[PDB]
Amino acid sequence: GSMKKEELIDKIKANNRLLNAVVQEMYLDNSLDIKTRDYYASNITSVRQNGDQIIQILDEEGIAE
Repeated sequence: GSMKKEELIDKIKANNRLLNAVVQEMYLDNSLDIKTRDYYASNITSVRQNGDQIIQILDEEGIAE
């Protein structure tokens, strides 16, 4: 079971904020610019890199769609 190019960014999208510890109140700002909350999401980066890292991994290797 491999994730599709559409599910690749979707999985990490929800897997990123999966932390919800420090920027759990900012990242949850669905009515805010992804970049806006992304900035404050620098402290919890420890959890962001986890997914953000795959974003490129699947981009370089390619996704099955």
